[PDB]
Amino acid sequence: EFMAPKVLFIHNEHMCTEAMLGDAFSECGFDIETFEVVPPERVETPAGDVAFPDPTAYDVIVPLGARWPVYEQSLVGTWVTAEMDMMRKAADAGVGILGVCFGGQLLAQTFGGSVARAETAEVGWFELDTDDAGLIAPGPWFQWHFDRWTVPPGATEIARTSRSSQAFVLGRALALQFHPEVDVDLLEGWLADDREGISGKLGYNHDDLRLRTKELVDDAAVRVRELVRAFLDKVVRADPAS
Amino acid sequence: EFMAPKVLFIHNEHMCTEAMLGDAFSECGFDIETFEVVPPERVETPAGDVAFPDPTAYDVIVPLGARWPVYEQSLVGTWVTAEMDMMRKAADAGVGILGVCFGGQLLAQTFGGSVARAETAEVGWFELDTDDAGLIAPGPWFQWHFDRWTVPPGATEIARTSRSSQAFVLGRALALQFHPEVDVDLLEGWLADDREGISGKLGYNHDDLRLRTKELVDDAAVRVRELVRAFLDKVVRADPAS
Ligand SMILES: NC(=O)CC[C@H](N)C(=O)O
Ligand SMILES: NC(=O)CC[C@H](N)C(=O)O
Repeated sequence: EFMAPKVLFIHNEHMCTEAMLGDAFSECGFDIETFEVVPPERVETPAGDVAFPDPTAYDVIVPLGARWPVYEQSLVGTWVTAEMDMMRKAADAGVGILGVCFGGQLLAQTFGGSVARAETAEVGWFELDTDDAGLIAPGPWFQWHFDRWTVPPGATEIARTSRSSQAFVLGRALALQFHPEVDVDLLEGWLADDREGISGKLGYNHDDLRLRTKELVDDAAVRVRELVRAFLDKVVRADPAS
Repeated sequence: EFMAPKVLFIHNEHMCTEAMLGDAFSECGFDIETFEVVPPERVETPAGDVAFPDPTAYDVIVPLGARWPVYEQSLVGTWVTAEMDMMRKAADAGVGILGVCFGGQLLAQTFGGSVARAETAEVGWFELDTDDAGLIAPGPWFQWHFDRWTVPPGATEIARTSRSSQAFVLGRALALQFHPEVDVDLLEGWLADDREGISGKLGYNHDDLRLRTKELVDDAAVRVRELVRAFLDKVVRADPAS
């Protein structure tokens, strides 16, 4: 029996699912599993211990985004530290890791780079400056974040904007601050829950986010597939590191 | 047959000794002992097991500062974890604990928080924002750190700056990110070994650090004594916790 490679998507929050990264991994031949960290009934009370699965059952694991601060005392005090422990165990066993937004920030904290409120948020589609366009293209990429990470020791920063570090590699781990996975329906799920932003008072508006996303669909679908393929080609091939 | 209270100063690095904290505990009537973790010949190679003393022989134990990251894998895999075990044993036994800088971070890590590299290093004298001026005064207090902690679950943050958390209480333990102990002579030992920073190229210069320290000698001497007295009054009196 031939073993297809296996990826685990870690749903840190229930509205932040794998979307086009799922398609990308499926098209690279991966079987897909998912793990729910915070169920929908805990979206306003995320704190509480959670038992993560053994990462060595997978070739790649993917912690995805979420709305809470990765440095929240009661999250670090419960399931964030358990997730950090899972990432360390996976790194050490040579599993590949692709972290997105909150998940990239979690990787930074795991390996000793702190995360904090950013001086200037990024909400919308943005280009970035990259050192390796063959791995992290200039984009544009969709962003929705108010925290930024400090690149951890031993990591190499690959890409950035003026406002935030955007991608780093550490061994077979790649952390991303942007959402390469976002398509029209995933965005709509976020827009419908953005209570305080529907009025436009936070420097953006839903209509313009929706429209820019509509325009960039075909382009963004190609980029996420190239991103995943390059991640498999270049990062999972590195020696493991921590 | 009188039994004076006993305090153990844990010298994590040979240049970070108790200085004015020793004087303040002595004036509060304490007999003083010290324990060397990393001897001078290991300053560049700190990794390696160390057998720590029994904390229950003391009324207060005080882990002091050090230049290495408390999350360094080879230190966690040796004596940093043994120190964390000593702290947990102390806390459970009702021993008081005062952690300074590296020592305060070690407490954060012991009790389930996190420690990581900060965005903005804090080097010099700074005021802090406090919730209880009778425990942690605004200061100013001397800082020299590149890492910052997340407050461990169950602990209460007392003070902070915009850049980092500065003090928390957990049971009979008080963790500090700043150096209440530093005097002119202690600082001179640090400046003499600050090889990368003498040229002024790291955002500070030794001349201004020394001048500000000299100006504040008398006020700082009063503050560290008041801090120790309040620690004894309000933290050591607390119910033990971990
Ligand atoms: N797209 C989202 O809903 C994530 C946004 C959220 N503010 C974050 O931490 O990234
Ligand atoms: N606690 C400290 O950081 C003292 C100074 C610092 N260890 C140095 O590099 O000299």
